[PDB]
Amino acid sequence: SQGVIGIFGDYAKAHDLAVGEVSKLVKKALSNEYPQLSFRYRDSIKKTEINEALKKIDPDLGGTLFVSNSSIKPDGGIVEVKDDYGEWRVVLVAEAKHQGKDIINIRNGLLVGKRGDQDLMAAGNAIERSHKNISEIANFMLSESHFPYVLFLEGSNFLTENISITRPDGRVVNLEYNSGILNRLDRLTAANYGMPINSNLCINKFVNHKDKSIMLQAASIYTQGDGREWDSKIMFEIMFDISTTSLRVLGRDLFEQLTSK
Amino acid sequence: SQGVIGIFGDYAKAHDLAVGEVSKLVKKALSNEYPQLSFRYRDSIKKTEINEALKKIDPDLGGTLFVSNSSIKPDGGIVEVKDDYGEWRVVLVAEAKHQGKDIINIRNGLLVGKRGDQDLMAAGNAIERSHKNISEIANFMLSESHFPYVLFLEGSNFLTENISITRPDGRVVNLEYNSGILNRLDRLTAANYGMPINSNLCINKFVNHKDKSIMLQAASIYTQGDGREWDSKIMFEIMFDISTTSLRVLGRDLFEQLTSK
DNA sequence: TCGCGAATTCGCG
DNA sequence: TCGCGAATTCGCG
Repeated sequence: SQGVIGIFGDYAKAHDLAVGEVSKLVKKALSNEYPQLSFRYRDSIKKTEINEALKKIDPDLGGTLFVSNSSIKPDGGIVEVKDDYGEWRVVLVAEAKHQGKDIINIRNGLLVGKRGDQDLMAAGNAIERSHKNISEIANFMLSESHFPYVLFLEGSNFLTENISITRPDGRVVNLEYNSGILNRLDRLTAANYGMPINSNLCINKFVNHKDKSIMLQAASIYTQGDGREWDSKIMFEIMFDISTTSLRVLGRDLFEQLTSK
Repeated sequence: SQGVIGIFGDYAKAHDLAVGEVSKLVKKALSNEYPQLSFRYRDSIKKTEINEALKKIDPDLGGTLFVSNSSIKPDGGIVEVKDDYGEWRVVLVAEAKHQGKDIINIRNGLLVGKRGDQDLMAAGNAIERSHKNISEIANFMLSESHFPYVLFLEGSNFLTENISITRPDGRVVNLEYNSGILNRLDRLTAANYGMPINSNLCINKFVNHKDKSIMLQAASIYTQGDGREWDSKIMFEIMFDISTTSLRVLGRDLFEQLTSK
């Protein structure tokens, strides 16, 4: 906690702040540590923007739109920095998804399944939707050398450890973390090419195969491994980390703004 | 229709063959036009395979698995070719998704909405799930210079033209193709970087921004623009086209197998 | 067995 | 208004 970061995180903790509201708290923290640079927070990017960024890499890209005022709303919002050339650069994007009511059911006594008999519920695939926004922002940032997209997972479908929950009638039901009846965590790992979860993957890797070279944009996938609620303090700390990492990678475009002024 | 391709497509038409069954019909067609090369059809790729292909590009990739026997099943299956080095190369992957019951409701008389009153139903986002399999196969093929992934869309949520449907009580309800109450087509266009839909995008583009260079893997997104059922003949023709295009891009690795033998 | 997949209705600004 | 988003239950081999 470099100075105020400890003061800020406890404010998050004190209020149980959701993901969008923490991303705002980050904007304030950042502008309280970089008072020369200019930060803003959005709750939306409209497809036209993305398309126009796509077009500027190659003129054959970004030539589709079917709904004119179409947009994407990451429920954590976007935080940006104005660089030396008046352009706005994305420093943080974040999302928070929930899947798996199982721990609630078996924390109580409600049997599930078609015939009201099962302790566990066969996990679904809705979480795969999270791959779209990742592609949009990855396309939006196809000229950047960083990818400050952070996902925050919660629920019985993203366990990293074996947890046992006791129902009102004394019985300890047990969730096995690697059971393909509950765990959907593998449905997400395409997003960071099988690199580590709960990790800051913000700086883009450059790999190859032949006369090739290719940049990979990898989402930072964070999960609460015991099905518990996320602690808004650590959620803040993580987002602060990704965004400061983003500012590192942006350094060359930010020199004049924070050194000359 | 180069010879038998006309005979094959009419067989598809005659039987109203679904997507997986057409992909099989393609395997036969291909092996009937390239009798020296060896083709196979799968209905599954397990995560371990993907991970091992990922690892072979860069040793830091592909190091995650939480459910051991986890897999992806494209409902159109995968078609592959054995190259000169005994390795199996993917020549076709295909998926078929349906969203938007609207044309059925207003082809009949069933009013929808919470209070049984609406002619149209606010479209949902389930179709965004289709972005996961795309990432898996794109990662699987991160060493290839082609991406034979084809999506086939159907329903009132993927209209390209304005269509009017008449309900039993004489009334003509009208679907506007660019209404963001029905059209979800924009939720997919992240998958081919805003390049044209209903197009064969199989050969990978290579773009850049600075001292960079990057390969783009773009899904071929085909839609039935009038909410009608797909004609299994044209569905076959399209898949034949993508896969022959794939064989073009594979040419260098296939020479010995079809020329020496 | 275990594990992948369907796509849906409605709420919210 | 229009348009984006929640994630769920159960079926199938």
